[PDB]
Amino acid sequence: KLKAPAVLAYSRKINPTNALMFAVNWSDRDNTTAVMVGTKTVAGTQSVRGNPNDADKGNIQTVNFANLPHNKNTLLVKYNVKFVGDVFKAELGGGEYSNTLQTALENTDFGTLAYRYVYNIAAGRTLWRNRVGAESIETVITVNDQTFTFSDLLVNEFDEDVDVAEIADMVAGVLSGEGFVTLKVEHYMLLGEGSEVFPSQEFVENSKLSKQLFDLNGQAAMHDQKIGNAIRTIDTWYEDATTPIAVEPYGSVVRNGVAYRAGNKTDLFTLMDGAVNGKSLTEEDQMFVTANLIRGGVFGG
Amino acid sequence: KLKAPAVLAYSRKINPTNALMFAVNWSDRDNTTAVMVGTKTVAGTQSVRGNPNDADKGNIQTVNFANLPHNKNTLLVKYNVKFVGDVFKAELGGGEYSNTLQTALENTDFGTLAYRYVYNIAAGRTLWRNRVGAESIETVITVNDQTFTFSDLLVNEFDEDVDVAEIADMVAGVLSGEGFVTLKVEHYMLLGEGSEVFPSQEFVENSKLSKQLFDLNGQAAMHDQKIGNAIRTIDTWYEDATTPIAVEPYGSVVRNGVAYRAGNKTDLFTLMDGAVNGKSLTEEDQMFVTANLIRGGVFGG
RNA sequence: UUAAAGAGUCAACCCUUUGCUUAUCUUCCCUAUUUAAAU
Repeated sequence: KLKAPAVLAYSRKINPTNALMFAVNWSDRDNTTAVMVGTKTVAGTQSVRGNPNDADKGNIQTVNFANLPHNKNTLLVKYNVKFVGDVFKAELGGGEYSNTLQTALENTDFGTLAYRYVYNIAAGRTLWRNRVGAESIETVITVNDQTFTFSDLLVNEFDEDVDVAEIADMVAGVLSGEGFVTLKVEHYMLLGEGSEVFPSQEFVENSKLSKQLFDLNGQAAMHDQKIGNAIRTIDTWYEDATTPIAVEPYGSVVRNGVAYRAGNKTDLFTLMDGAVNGKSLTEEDQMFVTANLIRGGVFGG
Repeated sequence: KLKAPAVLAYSRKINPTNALMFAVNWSDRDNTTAVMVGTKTVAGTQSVRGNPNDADKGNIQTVNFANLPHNKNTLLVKYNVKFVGDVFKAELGGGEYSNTLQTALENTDFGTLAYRYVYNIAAGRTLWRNRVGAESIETVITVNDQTFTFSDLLVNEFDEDVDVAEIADMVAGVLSGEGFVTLKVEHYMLLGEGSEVFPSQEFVENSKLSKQLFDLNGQAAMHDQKIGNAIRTIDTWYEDATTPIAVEPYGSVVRNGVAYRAGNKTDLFTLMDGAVNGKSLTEEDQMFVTANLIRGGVFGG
């Protein structure tokens, strides 16, 4: 039956870095200034479901903030992304299962996956809720001593483009067996003077602060996993629910509380076992299996 | 019964900026000068109720003051207000309850909420206790390269006006779903020569200073919560108590110690449960549910 | 209530010897977000 080995895992083939935020002007984007974090204390009422009696009591909280300087009206977010090859190479286990999985795969078209991966960056999906309130977002991508500038709208409903396709074919060739390529990504906004920026939060136990933000040497930054999550939001190949989601086994959104691709014969493990055991798959299923194999994880139990 | 989910929260759709104050002249409002704070020491008596034996002793305090310079006679306070649509969309949970609430809503008119939000800024209600002492108040409101000047009195008893409608119509157009609109607000006052100003305070524990003031780089300013709270004081929609209060689940004023809209079959959570379960609400109830929904917070448990 | 009765006392060298020891891959993966006037 060629069952999967008890220990089986894959590495991460898309490596992002921690994004850095700077405050620049629209016409003076050469000189950059860092953004501090700080800490403030606020007061408010107690509006909790189930306790009408204590609605007249106060509430004191300590939080962290992040905003642009009042003399600057442009936010610049810069980071680096690395795409590496050598896909279908298990790090733990695999002497027959991995080879059969590779033979069943690699007939798929990496062009669509590569185009969507680059489009998620160029259109401006990698940057989170900071998007709102901006009248102009400019994306600058540097690779192989060749710069590209994008002002593309319509973050959803991936459309056709000429500049994105040029990087797409470059990424597609690297994905199906090559060395590595790198992309330097910069995002420019037009939020305004004194506007609020939303860096990444983190899990913290009980302390003196109720909301503390992530920072490096006191400068507001964003986690690399958050940047990576927005890149792989290309799972459009299921029955309904447009505005797609990230590619994960049992493709689920914890924030919404729903779990698509449940136990109804559409699973990563079901398709993986089916691919090696005789019958092949369709194009969309191959697109999901390859995209989920580019992402890492442990596949065994 | 379609009970609320465990996690359910909505973001804030109105974004105020930290208002900054400058000292200018009545007919020379072109050039502006910053206002400092400094530190002073004061002396007085001890007035404590219930302790008459120690009323003959002194009292020394160290505080912060802020007054406009002796060469100016007017204060200009400026900020920005951003309105963002995409209401009736919960970022924390909600696939059926949120959708049912969205379906039950938009049967009423956003025009009243849009008119009131603009009128609160226009009348000068955003200006705090420092209103007194000035015989003339001016407001300059700028949006889409179109400036308007306001000198309207009677902040209470919302009346009809012509220029307010030309902004309220667009605000009603942004509230029921589209992108962002940013407005710039400036206020001119006539306190006089050497009059003391009243910037925002902070919550601080025991230290050498008994009362300090919020300032950015040595310049007195106001918290964004102070700016945003005065705008939403539109709740003229219950049994009594004219001169309304701000919208809040179990709307209470900790300053007065009384809790309006208490457990008397009029609660925001009760209206949310009732609207989705068959029988709808009245126009005023919808105008309160929507007003509380525009404001952020978490509703669940 | 097998009731009634009764001095165990004295004295002491445990000494001597010792090699524990050789080899080693912990790997893969990840959205913490949602607000509020200083008493």
